[PDB]
Amino acid sequence: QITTELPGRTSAYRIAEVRPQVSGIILKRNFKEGSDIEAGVSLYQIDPATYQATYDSAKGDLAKAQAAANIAQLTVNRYQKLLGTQYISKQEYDQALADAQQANAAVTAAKAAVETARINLAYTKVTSPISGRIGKSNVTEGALVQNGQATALATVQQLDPIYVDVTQSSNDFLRLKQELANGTLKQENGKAKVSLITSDGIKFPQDGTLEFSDVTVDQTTGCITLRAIFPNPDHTLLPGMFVRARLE
Amino acid sequence: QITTELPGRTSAYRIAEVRPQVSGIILKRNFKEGSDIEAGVSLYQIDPATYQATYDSAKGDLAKAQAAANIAQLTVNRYQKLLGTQYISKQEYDQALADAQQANAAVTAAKAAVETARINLAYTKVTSPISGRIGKSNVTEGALVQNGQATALATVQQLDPIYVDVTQSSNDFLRLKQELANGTLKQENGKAKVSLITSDGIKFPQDGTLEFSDVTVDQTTGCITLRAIFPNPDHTLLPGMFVRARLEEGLNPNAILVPQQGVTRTPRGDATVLVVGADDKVETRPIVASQAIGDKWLVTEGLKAGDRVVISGLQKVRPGVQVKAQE
Amino acid sequence: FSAFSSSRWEYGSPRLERYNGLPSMEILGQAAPGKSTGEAMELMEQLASKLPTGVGYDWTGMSYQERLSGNQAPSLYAISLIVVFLCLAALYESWSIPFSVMLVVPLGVIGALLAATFRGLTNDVYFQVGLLTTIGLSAKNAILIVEFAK
Amino acid sequence: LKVNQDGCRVLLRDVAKIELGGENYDIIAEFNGQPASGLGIKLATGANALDTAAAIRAELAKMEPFFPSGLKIVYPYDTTPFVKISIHEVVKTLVEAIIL
Repeated sequence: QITTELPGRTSAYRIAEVRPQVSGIILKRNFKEGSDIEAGVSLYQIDPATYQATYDSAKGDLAKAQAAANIAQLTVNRYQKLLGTQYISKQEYDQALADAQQANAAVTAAKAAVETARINLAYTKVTSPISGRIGKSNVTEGALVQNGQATALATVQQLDPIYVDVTQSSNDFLRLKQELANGTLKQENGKAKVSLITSDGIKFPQDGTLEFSDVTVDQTTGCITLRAIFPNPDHTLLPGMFVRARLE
Repeated sequence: QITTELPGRTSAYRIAEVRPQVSGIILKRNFKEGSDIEAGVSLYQIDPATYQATYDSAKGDLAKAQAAANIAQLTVNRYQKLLGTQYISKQEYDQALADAQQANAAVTAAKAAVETARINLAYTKVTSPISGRIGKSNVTEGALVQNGQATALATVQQLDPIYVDVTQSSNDFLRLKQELANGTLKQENGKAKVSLITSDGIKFPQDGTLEFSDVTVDQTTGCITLRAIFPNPDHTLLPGMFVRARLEEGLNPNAILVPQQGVTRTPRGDATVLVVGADDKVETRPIVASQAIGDKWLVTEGLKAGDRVVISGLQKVRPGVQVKAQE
Repeated sequence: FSAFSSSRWEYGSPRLERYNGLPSMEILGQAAPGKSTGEAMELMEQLASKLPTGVGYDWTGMSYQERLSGNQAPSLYAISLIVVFLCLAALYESWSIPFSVMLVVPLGVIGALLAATFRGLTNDVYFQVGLLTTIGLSAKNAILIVEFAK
Repeated sequence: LKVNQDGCRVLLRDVAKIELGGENYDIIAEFNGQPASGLGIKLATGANALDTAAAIRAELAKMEPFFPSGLKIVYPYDTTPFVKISIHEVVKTLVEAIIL
């Protein structure tokens, strides 16, 4: 006639820590905190004028490589049709082919620059990595941020399901293996349900799906992470709560 | 008509960091300390003469690029007029055409020079990004700054709107979730007003406009954050005071509020109140006594208005003694 | 506090008591007029049968005084009769000739009894010394009698 | 007791042992195969022994049925056979000496 209650802290089903990917100055924030964010929804906007000069500079030098490559291409095309005659020999023909190959090196650097300013041009704007509920913003607008810096931009969460980390020290990990050895906690051997006692005592409107097998043994305490994926259709079960649960 | 007062966590509407956007000697402060600074107020001056000479020189080089490009293009047009017979060469035709492509590439590169010198030329004069009250100046005249350096210039706010991040406990949010099971004093259901109680004892002359359904949860203590943009045309309230506030009274008016006198925690772990019976021999009824309210006590269970509850005589009387009513 | 405090209600008496260091509760009682408190002792002690195991009790106050002794007085009336008998056996100086005046020893209680009823007053120490006055004056007067005849 | 930041807690003992505490453990009495409880009812200063001794006999006669099983009373040391019977004896021989 139902078994023991114990606490375990809940955690999100999935977080993602939004981090900057271009060094620059923060222009307009494109969201609000604690809000439902989807993947690809824009978040901040770094001022693209530096990358506008970078972008159009890359396209202009791209047109330069199209110009010189057009020159060498036409010299090859009009040294090609007259070989083996008194018109053109192999010498200036291979001069034109040296112009053509070195021109392909110039076009190679050109596509390097256009691809570079196009990926950098892509990372001007700040969008969301994945979907789900954002945490807080960290930096306000008009502020210099760096690529790959320690200060993340935000952290989205994701709660239609929700985890609980189910701590138990080694001294009654043997007692959890006493109820495991009784086999009376563990019937389906994977995930079966466990009722969900939060702070007011008023439980969750359904029980939660407890995983059984993944007994994450600590190096120090044996404290378990049974990754306790629980239904949160309300999306408001607050990863961070220290609440309890009792088994079946 | 009941709600709950609590200290709040007021936090200003805008927060903006002003930073140096370009290197160079700070010429002059074009603004004041502690002043209201709207968006686009031109902050400190740096000499644009390198950018202006490079700018006008760049469009002059654009003019020579389209000049020789225009003449060479007109010789291409001569070759268009002369591609009939064997007078021009096809190699000279597309040779001058490819030279026109090179010259137009110099035209577009000069457009990148005018563009870039125009962008940096706009960076020569700083502007305020947004509006509102600034503090005092950090940079004096004649100073030397650098672009992208770690130091910042200033920070502005905005105070006619003003956020109040509501600090809340964890469990009573659940009781606010019981307000989500009620929803009755909660009107308009995204936002409605909340009376301020600020530090002078006086309220703020208008109450604030409360946001309801933010979900910002602490990850250590469960101290909830509920932002609430409030009106303040005087700009006197500052972020962090920390004032109190309470919702608009109140929820469903039917509420069994008996004074404390008949309220008995009876028995152990339990709470009944003894009513008289209808035949005057008294009749206790266990009731869910909720929170005490004022000089009274909320009850959810069973009882109605007009129920012949008592006050005085409960000690000579046990269940089974008739009773003649008095108030 | 509510960050960590639960709470609830219960009972508990403010004024607890322990009598001779033993867990007690104050049980006063006055009797109906016309019935002695020793009858109430017999009553509630036979209702102290209606008690669980490991339970005791106490009668104190002036019930401590009568709990020690209500009256060792008739032992003293007994040996008082003895010492009166022998001292008069010296004053008479005669075998059982004193016994005559023993007959008038109870002749002082009379209006003590009946006048105590006709005014309506009962025994106490003043009543006891009323007895002492009656027997002393009365029996004294009889010693003046048997002395004059003697 | 101590925790870690997760809450990897330490209850009591978990390192130790709970039991009842002999406030020492130093005295081993024994009365005929096993220890017991001898109770030194010492002489008070102004004590009045004889009827008191009979009342201690009566005190045994107060407490005797309220015991655990096997619990057994004895007067292992007593003075009152030696002194109660020293005066029953000596006063007896005294009074019958008055008969003589």
